[PDB]
Amino acid sequence: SIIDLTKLEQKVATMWDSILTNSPFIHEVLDGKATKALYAIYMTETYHYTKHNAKNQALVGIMGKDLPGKYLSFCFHHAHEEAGHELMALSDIASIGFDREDVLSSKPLPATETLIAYLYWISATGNPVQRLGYSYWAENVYGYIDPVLKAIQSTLDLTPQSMKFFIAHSKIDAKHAEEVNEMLHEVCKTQEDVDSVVAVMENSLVLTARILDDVWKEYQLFQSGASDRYAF
Amino acid sequence: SIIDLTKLEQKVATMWDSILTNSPFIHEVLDGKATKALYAIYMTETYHYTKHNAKNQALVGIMGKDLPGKYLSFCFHHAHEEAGHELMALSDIASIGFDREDVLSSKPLPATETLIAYLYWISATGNPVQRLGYSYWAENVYGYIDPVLKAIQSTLDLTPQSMKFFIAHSKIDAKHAEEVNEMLHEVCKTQEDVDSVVAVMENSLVLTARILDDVWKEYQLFQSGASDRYA
Amino acid sequence: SIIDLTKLEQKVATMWDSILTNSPFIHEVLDGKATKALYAIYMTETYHYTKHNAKNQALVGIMGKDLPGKYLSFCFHHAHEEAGHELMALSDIASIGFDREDVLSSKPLPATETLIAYLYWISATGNPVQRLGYSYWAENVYGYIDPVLKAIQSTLDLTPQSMKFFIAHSKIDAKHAEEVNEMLHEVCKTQEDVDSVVAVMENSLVLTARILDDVWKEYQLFQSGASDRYA
Amino acid sequence: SIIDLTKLEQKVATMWDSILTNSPFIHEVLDGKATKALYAIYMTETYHYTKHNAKNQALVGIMGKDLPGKYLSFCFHHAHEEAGHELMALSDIASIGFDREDVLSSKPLPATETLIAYLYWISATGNPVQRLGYSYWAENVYGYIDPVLKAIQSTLDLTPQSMKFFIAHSKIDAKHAEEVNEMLHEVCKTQEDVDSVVAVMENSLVLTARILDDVWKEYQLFQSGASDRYAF
Repeated sequence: SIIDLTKLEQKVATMWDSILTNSPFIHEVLDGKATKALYAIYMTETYHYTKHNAKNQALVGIMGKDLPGKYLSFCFHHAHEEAGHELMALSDIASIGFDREDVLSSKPLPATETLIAYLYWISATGNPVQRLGYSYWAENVYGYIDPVLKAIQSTLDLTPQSMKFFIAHSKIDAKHAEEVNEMLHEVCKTQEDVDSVVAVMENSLVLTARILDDVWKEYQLFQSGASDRYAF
Repeated sequence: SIIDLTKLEQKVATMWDSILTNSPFIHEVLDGKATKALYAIYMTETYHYTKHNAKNQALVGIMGKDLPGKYLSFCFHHAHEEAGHELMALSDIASIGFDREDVLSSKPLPATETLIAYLYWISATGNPVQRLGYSYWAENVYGYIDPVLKAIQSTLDLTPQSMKFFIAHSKIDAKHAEEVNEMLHEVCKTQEDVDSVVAVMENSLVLTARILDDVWKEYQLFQSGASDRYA
Repeated sequence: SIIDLTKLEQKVATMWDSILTNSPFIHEVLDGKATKALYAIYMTETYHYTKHNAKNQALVGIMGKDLPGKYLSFCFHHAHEEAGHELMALSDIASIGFDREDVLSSKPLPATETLIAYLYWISATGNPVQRLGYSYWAENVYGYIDPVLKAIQSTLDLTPQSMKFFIAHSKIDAKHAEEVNEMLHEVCKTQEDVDSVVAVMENSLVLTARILDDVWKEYQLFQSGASDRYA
Repeated sequence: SIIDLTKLEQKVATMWDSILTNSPFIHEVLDGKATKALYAIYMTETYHYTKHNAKNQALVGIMGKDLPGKYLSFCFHHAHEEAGHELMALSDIASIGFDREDVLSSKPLPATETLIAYLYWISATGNPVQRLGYSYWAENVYGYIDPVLKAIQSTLDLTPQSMKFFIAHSKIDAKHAEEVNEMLHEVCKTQEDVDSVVAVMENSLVLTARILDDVWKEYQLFQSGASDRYAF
């Protein structure tokens, strides 16, 4: 294999370190000061972008030219596996006493809309291998964010029922992680293939981090600033 | 359920009757006059449109707005099930002594390119339910074409190895027909939904029938003055 | 230049000869038997595919990779020139006493939907030069269909007001034919480029001819048992 | 008319104020310390996103459903007017002694790739009116960035020949600005139409500002850090 996954693992570990050290959202949570409203604001944006993942994954298989047989199957298989996953986030929001309808009628925050656009773009154009970079960190993510999830669970005294989105991830994503890694070794033939994977891995994570910044800004404005939300 | 599948079955039966009674290609086969070249020309075009089915099926799931949960799952599941199916046609061509490379480097015939265009268009636009009309006759075809298949097998003395495309996935095909029928009852809520399914069912079959015409024209030119083929 | 437009002109002339000699629609008109209903059914389908021409022309410019500068400009310029042209067909229908709303709420006939699908497909995929084949015959049609137009004008005693679609933009049409020819010499660098232009020219005209067949079938049903229309 | 352009003008003026006050790139220029390399790095990214503008403008006309007649014409007309505009940026780069080929073979910076994705997305989906928001600030832009352009012209002692991209803008964009404003009044029927225009105006400008940040980071790394560039 031409791809060195220890090198990608190293870049991902460096990026999370920065995100967790600099995000006020993450510090607020780890201090033990997360609230229902904060968790909802954040789960709402997760719902918004997650809603498009099956679709943009399937798009690689439609737009990609001369993909290896295994890669075309992979795209449709995983699109099928991801379909509806956003409902788990919407279920978690309902589990903490909020209205599913307020979420369904909401427009995504600008950072989230920006991530959504990026993911369709890199799925519809360029080196068809590149979306695997998103999947690479997206699937081996539980190992870095576990302390943040454990702190939210403690502060809001949540049960696995109000945390289904992150409970699916750490069970059948230890398999999906293995599947992504095997697919990466199969489809990466040149260094240009690897470079495109690294470029998408990096930017998709940079863009996902900006969502935390939008979530935090709207959370602060939430007390007075804007009529954007409903506290019950 | 608002859809009456016996009515759809009746329209399909009427259309096949016409196609089988009027296609010179079909009579040639039934007359016991099929040749390796004829089967290969035909399987090559099947290869060209089948190559796109997984892709246009997945496309309904991407372009359709507010699809029932079961239908979005259905689109991606079925795209996954169809992925690679064209390889079975390629394999049958190889099985009768021809080169897989001459197929891979060939351009589809005009009627085949026309069907491909149509199926992408009805998958990307309009009432998202409509592609199920294509699937309706397509998953339930073997019963009408069985005699044509049996005659090809006899003339060219073929084994199941040279006929994977039409009889490898027979148990799978029976399950897919049931799944399409169940999905049709599920997603058709208004008569406009049903009409869109019927329009696509009809036109996709009309366009598929034009492929037989192109195959026959090029076959007659094949034993003559069109060096478009190799044998 | 690598393209020989006299060769293209010869293939187009051969194809029209066939369409005009075999279409019952064309003979009906030439026999002096056109009616308002017949012209409206036909203009309604013209409206349906013309509605998409600006859009699929613009699409070549968006999907084409590394197009010569002049060709990208050409695609967007011509899309701009074509925008709204379907309104002229709508206007002609209104001019002979029918309701513009019955046209706007109608679904295209299957053959028309098939042409629309094909033109988007060849604009979105393949050799980006190929749509120019459609334009080639389409901008240079009036000379072959002139007698049919003249016969319609006589039977239904039409003025230029009821025939805007075919004779309002005549000076503009002559300039567009020249522009397509110049662009063809400019963008065709290899024989594969030329072949792709010829394939599209041929199939787009074959598919347009199928519209005449659908128009005739529905017209015969119109004075009978298809309440698909209003008169 | 339902849209109040003085309100949009006010939001744009507030955003530029922030961008110009906080961008190290902009301060570096206004101090009189811009260099050929800095101008090239920046013009290269302008080239990258400008290259797609005619295309994403034409896309609104292809994807938009039931657009007013004047709006469909507008989309194709303006796509035609924008076609090739990126060549002016590439011409400016050549005018200061750099190789056009180094630009053509370069991949856009992540912030630029992110803007490109966003613009196609908002052009292919949602309320078809919304891309006019990008055009709104894009066309009435010369009035805020004029001092930055005048400082670059002085430091690098440039003639109108090495500044064709920003010389086209301030002549036939006083017409385009008027055309956008007239089109906005024509196509905005509801407040939801206006809101979509405002949302795109804001995010497209936020995303364009991030390009300045990527340009600056790569410019600093340019002395030692990375082999990404060529100083001649």
